[PDB]
Amino acid sequence: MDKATLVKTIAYRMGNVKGQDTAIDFELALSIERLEGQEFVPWFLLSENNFFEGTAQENRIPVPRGFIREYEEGSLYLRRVAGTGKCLIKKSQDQLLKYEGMTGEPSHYSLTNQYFRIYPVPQEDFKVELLFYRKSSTLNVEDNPWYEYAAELLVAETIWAMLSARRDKMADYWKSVAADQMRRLTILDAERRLANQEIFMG
Amino acid sequence: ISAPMNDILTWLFDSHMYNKRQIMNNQFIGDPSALVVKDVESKEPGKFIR
Repeated sequence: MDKATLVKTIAYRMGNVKGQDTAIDFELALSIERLEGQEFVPWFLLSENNFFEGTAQENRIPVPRGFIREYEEGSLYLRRVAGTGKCLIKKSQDQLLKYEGMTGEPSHYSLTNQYFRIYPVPQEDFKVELLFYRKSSTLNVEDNPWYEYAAELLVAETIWAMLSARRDKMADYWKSVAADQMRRLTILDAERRLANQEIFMG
Repeated sequence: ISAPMNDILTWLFDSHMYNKRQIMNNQFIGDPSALVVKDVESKEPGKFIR
């Protein structure tokens, strides 16, 4: 679906409302903003490979712009000039204080709020790569991913906001509908992730 | 003179042997729907039947 069909469907299923059209757009943007703030991150918010170049003597690497969380089946990889690389390992900061002053290529990291820290402090310019989840407004794609894959969740959320203002009771029905849609979306993500994969112990 | 007894012995042996043949093989009972099948049919040493 697209924005026009979304607005038309939201207006139709809210009681064939016709006067309001701008509030629907406002609460449709706010619905996506609210959904991005919750704990569950769908698969379509995963970014592409991004590389960072940094100066010598700074261990702090700022977090990417729309960082929500990192991707577990992924890693921060140091790409050496020759094209080879190693995967850096995450530990807590307390655990990485032994290394201050030991010298060499970077080998470990910690995330403290807005910054990634490379504790084996490089003495020369480096380059790292990362895969992580991002807010949509910052992805490079053509259309909001949400519109294509999560359209029915969005409709319900918008209808809930609008009705909630009117103080209607119907709102709790649409919140239950949205909760069911998100529950199904989680199972769909799990099924997509695990397809054609065989697990061996050890 | 011993024939009548010998037979009792053959009967005992044969019965035992015929009952073992019928039931002593490892076999399992299960619900086909709940599992992915190709996984069940593998003899690899460590395998997770998903």
